[PDB]
Amino acid sequence: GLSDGEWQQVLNVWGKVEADIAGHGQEVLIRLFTGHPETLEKFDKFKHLKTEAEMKASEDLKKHGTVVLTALGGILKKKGHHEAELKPLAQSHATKHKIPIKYLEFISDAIIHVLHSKHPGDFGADAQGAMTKALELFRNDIAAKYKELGFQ
Ligand code: HEM
Repeated sequence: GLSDGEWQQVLNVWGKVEADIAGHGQEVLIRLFTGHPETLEKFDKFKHLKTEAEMKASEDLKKHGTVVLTALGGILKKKGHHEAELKPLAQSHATKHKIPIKYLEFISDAIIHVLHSKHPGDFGADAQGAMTKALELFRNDIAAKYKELGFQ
């Protein structure tokens, strides 16, 4: 549950991502895959990438980065009212992709890392606080649907 001030910060930060959605999406996925290689195993179409150079060179990875962040952005722009948007994602990731909630924690922190890396000194403490809360909310609502599905 975020305040309007905090949502304002979130969508302010998001404007950064939107100026270059493919570049951000790419770096988030790379940070995830290199920070936590077990996550790469959940992607049949990226599991071939063994080096970060190959990851960097992958137009299809950038493409998927775009899909992921486009979806996240759509969800964030709802300012918490994202049940319709989130439900199919929770369902596909629990039932088809089989993604444990731990990996959503991983990518949340990865987003935080990328924003500092791409915008050093331009991602203030208040901004980080708001973004972190927003990703926690997202994660928590997925976690609820996972529990419903009995998915571990
Ligand atoms: C911010 C968090 C995430 C968002 C917004 C997101 C969104 C999406 C979307 C929109 C799709 C395509 C439609 C669908 O299959 O439902 C997708 C596919 C997929 N996601 Fe996620 N995702 C997130 C996190 C993750 C994480 C952390 C993993 C694994 C570590 C993951 C694994 C996958 C896989 C394996 C696919 C199918 C890829 C393919 O073969 O096309 N996702 N995701």
